[PDB]
Amino acid sequence: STVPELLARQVTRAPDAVAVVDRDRVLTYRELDELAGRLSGRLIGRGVRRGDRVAVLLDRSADLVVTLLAIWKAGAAYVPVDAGYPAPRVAFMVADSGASRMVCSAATRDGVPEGIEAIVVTDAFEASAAGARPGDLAYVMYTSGSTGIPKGVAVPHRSVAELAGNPGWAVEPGDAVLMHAPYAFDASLFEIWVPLVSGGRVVIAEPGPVDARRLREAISSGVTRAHLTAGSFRAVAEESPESFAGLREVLTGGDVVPAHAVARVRSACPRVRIRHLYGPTETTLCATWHLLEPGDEIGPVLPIGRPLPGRRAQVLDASLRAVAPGVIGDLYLSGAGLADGYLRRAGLTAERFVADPSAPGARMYRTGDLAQWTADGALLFAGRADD
Amino acid sequence: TNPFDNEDGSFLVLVNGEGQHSLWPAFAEVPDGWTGVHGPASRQDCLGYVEQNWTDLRPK
Ligand SMILES: N[C@@H](C(=O)O)c1ccc(O)cc1
Ligand SMILES: N[C@@H](C(=O)O)c1ccc(O)cc1
Repeated sequence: STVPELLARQVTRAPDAVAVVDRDRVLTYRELDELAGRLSGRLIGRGVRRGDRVAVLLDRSADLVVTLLAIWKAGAAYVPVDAGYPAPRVAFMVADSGASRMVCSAATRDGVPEGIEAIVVTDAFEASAAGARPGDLAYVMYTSGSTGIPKGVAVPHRSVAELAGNPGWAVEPGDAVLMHAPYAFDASLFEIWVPLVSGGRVVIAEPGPVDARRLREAISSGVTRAHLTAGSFRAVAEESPESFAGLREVLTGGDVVPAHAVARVRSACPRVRIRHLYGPTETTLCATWHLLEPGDEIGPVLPIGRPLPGRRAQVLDASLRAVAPGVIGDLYLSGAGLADGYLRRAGLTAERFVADPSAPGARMYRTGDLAQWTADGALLFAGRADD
Repeated sequence: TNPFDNEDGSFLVLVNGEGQHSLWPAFAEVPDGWTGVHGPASRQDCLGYVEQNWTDLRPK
């Protein structure tokens, strides 16, 4: 599948439902689809072709969502660039990814590197779409991991759709998801694409960091689900855990989350679902998760949890044999959601996206983390192998 | 040390039906659906083979 294919089902089912809320600008599903179609026509008219990488340099906004969908409709892959990155980093991402064109705004126009065609989103063209395809690239997101050297993770449409359409997210048409993560990071796949393939709405956060006060205001305005980075979640959990009250679900991941932070939230907010996410950019946002249902208490340890539906995990020793529960070993992730690899770096790809001994012809991603199983098939984190 | 990072190890290059390449420690049974196409050879030698011969990451 593709996220555009899943979105199209929702445009057909409820075209006049709200899709994007950006300050006073509100886009319905049909309006979002038509706007993206017009910009797709503009991109095709400027020469964008299937498989091209198109860089994006925009502040979070409805125009950002329109742009990503338009790039996809043109058959291309987006290369998300944070407008606050230094110019050498922007130049590297554009050149390394092979992007010759960059969508920008008046405000970000000066950040387009020399020699790159600027397409100003704020500037009439006829609607046209090449159509997204599951084997084509959807985006190239850059990660430096724990190395410090950034590499572009090339993720195909099929993997983005496997993530966004996963039945476990439990996002419904009445949900409103707060959007504030950088679209250069893949938490944005939950904040943007999960609600849109589900019939819900994306609520663009006001500029600046989302703190406890702004979270409370967003919830009062109708937000029902929100993801916080591990650092931000730990802070709010310890300082103001009652600020999560009224959310259907709060999500967090990225770095270590101590069980004590989750316990603080559950104590203040008995009815909030709390979901812990784990996974690298190389396997599309998250590969495992742990959900604390309302009323349940977290133990002394917060698992990274169980593989998402459609995914698998293995804990192997140095001989590549599976270990028994309670034994720490190397964690490998498989099933749905794998990236194609690292753009322009086949050798690096072949040493990290390796053959899966448990699934014929398939690959598994070598996380570089250590983990152990619980007796009933959840995973506990045991630190980075190199830390 | 993870066996895929062992610079003193002996390695194969494997290819699946989609043309995707994998390094593989020569001591381990080759997974079903994968064919050895290079090695046993050094880790660095196998990386060179992959870079030379795997030119499009897209699955065939
Ligand atoms: N994909 C990782 C990351 O980019 O660090 C991630 C994992 C869990 C989460 O909640 C957010 C991001
Ligand atoms: N994979 C590392 C990391 O990206 O820093 C990681 C380790 C533990 C955890 O709970 C989340 C991520």
